[PDB]
Amino acid sequence: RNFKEGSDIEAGVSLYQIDPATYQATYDSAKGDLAKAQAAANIAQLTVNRYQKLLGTQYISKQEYDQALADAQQANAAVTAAKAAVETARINLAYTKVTSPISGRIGKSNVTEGALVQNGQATALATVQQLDPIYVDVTQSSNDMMRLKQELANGTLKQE
Amino acid sequence: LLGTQYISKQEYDQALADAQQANAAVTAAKAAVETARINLAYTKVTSPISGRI
Amino acid sequence: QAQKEAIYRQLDQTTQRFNVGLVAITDVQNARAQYDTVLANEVTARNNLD
Repeated sequence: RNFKEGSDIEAGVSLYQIDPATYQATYDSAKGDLAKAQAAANIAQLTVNRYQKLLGTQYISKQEYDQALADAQQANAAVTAAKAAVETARINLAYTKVTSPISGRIGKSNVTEGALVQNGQATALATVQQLDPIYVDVTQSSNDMMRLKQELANGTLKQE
Repeated sequence: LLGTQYISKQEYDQALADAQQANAAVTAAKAAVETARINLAYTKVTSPISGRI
Repeated sequence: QAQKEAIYRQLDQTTQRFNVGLVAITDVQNARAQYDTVLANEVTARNNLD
């Protein structure tokens, strides 16, 4: 746990440390496959750069160029698959936790350090609350807010 | 073989593609071991703090 | 001379592949030798003309 209990915590202030050990691995599988997609598109970017210089002139025979301009545009798209597959598994890594994006006053710690928490668990860890605009759930009877709405015909009058 | 320029410069980078992507595959498998090694830290259930049980 | 418009054009791109990096220096110095054999055939063609 990385906050002080009962203090005031801004949004995005990562002060729970869920154990990264599984998610640091899945980040490294994905950031590995980003480099597996980049370095496969790096040379797919050279093989267009090495073929762009032979366009119009002699050997490259536009289709055999455009077969490489496939493979650049196709494997840079594979990066866009993997760079988002990192950005998926980055928002399962730095996604631990505090707070939920409200900013306000944190209550207890209903969990403590070491207790296993689950993906969208039943209970809650801690409850960040914001207090200065506060609600009051006034709870009117039903026959009144027929009658007070039927007092719009006789009255009411509410203004402005 | 390209200090003395005796292969293509293209076939080198294409092998350096394969070098760098396969080392990017090991990292994508050393993490996959690190996924399944950490299951064997999740077997043999480690007491996550100290104190009394 | 339609081979020298061809195999020099072969040389003039295998050289322009090596300036980029597609071929080894053999495939230049081969293709020059395949070009210079075209000279040692085309000069004999100009010699067997006369």
